[PDB]
Amino acid sequence: IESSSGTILWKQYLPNVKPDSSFKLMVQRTTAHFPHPPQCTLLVKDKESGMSSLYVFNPIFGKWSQVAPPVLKRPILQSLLLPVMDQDYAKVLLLIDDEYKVTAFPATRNVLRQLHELAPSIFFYLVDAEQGRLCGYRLRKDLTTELSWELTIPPEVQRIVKVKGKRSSEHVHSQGRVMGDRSVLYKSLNPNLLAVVTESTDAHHERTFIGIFLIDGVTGRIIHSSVQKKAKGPVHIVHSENWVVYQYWNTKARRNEFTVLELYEGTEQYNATAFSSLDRPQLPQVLQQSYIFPSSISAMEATITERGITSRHLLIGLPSGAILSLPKALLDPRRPEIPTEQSREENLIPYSPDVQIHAERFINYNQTVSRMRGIYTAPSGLESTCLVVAYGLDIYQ
Amino acid sequence: GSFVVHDIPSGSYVVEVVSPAYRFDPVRVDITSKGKMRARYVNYIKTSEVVRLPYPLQMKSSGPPSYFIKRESWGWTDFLM
Amino acid sequence: MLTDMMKGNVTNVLPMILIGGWINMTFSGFVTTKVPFPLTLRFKPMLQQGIE
Amino acid sequence: GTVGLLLEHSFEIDDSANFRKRGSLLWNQQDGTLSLSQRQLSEEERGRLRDVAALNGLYRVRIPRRPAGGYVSSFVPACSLVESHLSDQLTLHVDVAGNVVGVSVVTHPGGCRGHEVEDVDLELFNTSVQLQPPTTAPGPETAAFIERLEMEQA
Amino acid sequence: LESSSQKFLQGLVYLIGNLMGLALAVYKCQSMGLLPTHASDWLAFIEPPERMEFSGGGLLL
Ligand SMILES: *[C@@H]1O[C@H](CO)[C@@H](O[C@@H]2O[C@H](CO)[C@@H](O)[C@H](O)[C@H]2NC(C)=O)[C@H](O)[C@H]1NC(C)=O
Ligand SMILES: *[C@@H]1O[C@H](CO)[C@@H](O[C@@H]2O[C@H](CO)[C@@H](O)[C@H](O)[C@H]2NC(C)=O)[C@H](O)[C@H]1NC(C)=O
Repeated sequence: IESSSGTILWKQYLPNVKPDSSFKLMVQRTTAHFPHPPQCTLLVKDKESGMSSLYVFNPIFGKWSQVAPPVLKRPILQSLLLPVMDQDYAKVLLLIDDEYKVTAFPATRNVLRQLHELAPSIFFYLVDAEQGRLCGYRLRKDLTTELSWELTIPPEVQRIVKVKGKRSSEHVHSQGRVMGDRSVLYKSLNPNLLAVVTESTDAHHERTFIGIFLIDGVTGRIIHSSVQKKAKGPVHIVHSENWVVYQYWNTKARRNEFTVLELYEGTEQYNATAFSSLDRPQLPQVLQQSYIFPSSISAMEATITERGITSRHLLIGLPSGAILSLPKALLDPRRPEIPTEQSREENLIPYSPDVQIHAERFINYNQTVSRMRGIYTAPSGLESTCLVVAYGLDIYQ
Repeated sequence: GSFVVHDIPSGSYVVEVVSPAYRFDPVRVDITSKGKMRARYVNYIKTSEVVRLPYPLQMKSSGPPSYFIKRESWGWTDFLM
Repeated sequence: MLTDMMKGNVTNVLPMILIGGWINMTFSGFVTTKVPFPLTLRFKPMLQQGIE
Repeated sequence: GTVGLLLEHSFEIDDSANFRKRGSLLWNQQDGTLSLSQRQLSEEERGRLRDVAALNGLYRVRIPRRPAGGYVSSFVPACSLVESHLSDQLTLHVDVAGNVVGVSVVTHPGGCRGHEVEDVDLELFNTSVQLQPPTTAPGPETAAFIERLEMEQA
Repeated sequence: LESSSQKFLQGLVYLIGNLMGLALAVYKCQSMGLLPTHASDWLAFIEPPERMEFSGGGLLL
């Protein structure tokens, strides 16, 4: 679908796809390589059988590319889009099968050599929600995985419901933030930080709880292990450069609540040349604050710009169909409960537990998107415009 | 113009008439297990308060909403100071 | 004579500042050019008027 | 009262899994304190850790899920373990229901700077063991807001 | 003011006077902060650190 006029340019059909199959779309090669065609890969997996297949197509013309995808004999579990590229500027894609072997694509000689030289720096994490298990596997030289780390959230009291990790295609402009005082506070930009959110299997209105763990993706260290009491799902979490924001229901007072977790390091950065998840002995400090949202929610996703210069906004998807553009600066956890000279220097609004849903903030005016399912945000060009596609029953751009 | 919602268990629920043409103020409704049930104005802060509103909800609209924001269009008198 | 000389002395700078104010209103909200040297952050409130 | 949890370590040239018993953790649920009682390294273990450090291998820790129903494990750069004079901290994270969730091991200081280390250094285990229960997140603050707005109105 | 050789010394005194003004300028900086001496003014100069360990995946497909 052309993003400007909304017309349809090409349609294709995948024969024999079950309704409950799980998909995963990856842009393997963009259009900045004119001598080579753009190429995308779609990964389907029938739930009943378990067999998964890969369909590779040109995303511009819609015809299947002549590059034959490999026949995935074993059922697969997870996929990775490594930033390393082949000679034809195709991003390497990795699949982990059921026998925990690794299949590459395009898996040419150059790709195999490149990822064999870079093997020990590639980690998979598989979150088995049925058993409440999390595993993290290395990548050996000969394309095999070993049990690097393993955690178990007991399913008898907690089931994993969301594993939202930070988007790979984003950049952070300001590593730190000005605190006033002529000093700087450094954000804890960890690129391998999961945000696994679990619900309490106890459905009683008074004993239910919702846990959020900021599990690292490489070393398995639990950065944060928050557990909110007297709360019930569904929970909608967005994970961004530094912060995480997860909306939930509060059973005790019957009101939807936000809870912003901001990760901050010390006044001086531990290391600036490079970041390694194996070399972070200082647990980042966590700043939390809970706000009241006066309505329900259906989908969230932060607005993303190419260089991250533009401020961040959350696209709250209300049941009414509107798309509220809540400024992230409002959800700062450092907003003091009593204003001080430091806050005035930093221009921090005093803490207000109520978040307004003023109708002038909606990014759509009356094109309500009934039964909203998700919000996709694309960086686009420029620096102030982020493309928004709210998909559900209706589809709006 | 009236409305009826069925299959409601006992508790507290915020009722809102969503309509893109004209907004409607939400109203909280507390229904008990015995059967008596009441309406009031929602207040997510200090929820213990009670501001009774008649049960046959007369949720009169407040005109069309204000999704749009008018252009600035500053004048020379604005440039003066 | 005092009023005339004061007005003449005033008209050497004040028109420039009034033109600057008119330009600031008329062309508010843009990013026009990049100054090729790294100015200090404390100079932000006056270089970037009209930008959030 | 007190429950004992096994704790194994592993480090090899091929970076495979050869977990061997290292220490017992006495987690007393009443007062919420955890103490470890490990045996010091031997000559062959010290040598093996030396080659693992040379090849930039990994030092993996693993504990049983229950006091053989499963295991929870993690790893740390073993060369960073030897370049920190065997000074490390393992934190045991559990959940609200008092079930073992995970073990996280990290050295002090982290990373590596090419510091050559003599054998005599590796005869002590400077391990700081902590237990981290889930920290309750704060709810929204309403009393302060209502009192402040009442003062504003008056 | 070159009536004699003392002009040279007078010049130094003049420089001293200028130095006095320069000293006041420093005070003005202390009264305004318009000088790139703190680390905060260096914030825009910090390039983002490169990622060393790559980790992807998520819920079971
Ligand atoms: C920051 O982390 C890196 C990675 O652990 C440390 O190691 C440096 O890594 C770079 C990139 O490969 C090399 O060029 C350097 O030679 C490495 N340094 C050493 C001493 O081996 C790096 O030292 C860390 N920075 C600081 C200041 O500790
Ligand atoms: C044993 O490990 C502890 C860490 O648990 C070390 O304590 C640290 O010591 C350094 C300086 O020696 C301080 O900068 C850190 O703040 C300390 N950490 C904590 C948590 O207090 C201790 O030094 C180690 N002992 C030896 C002999 O190496």
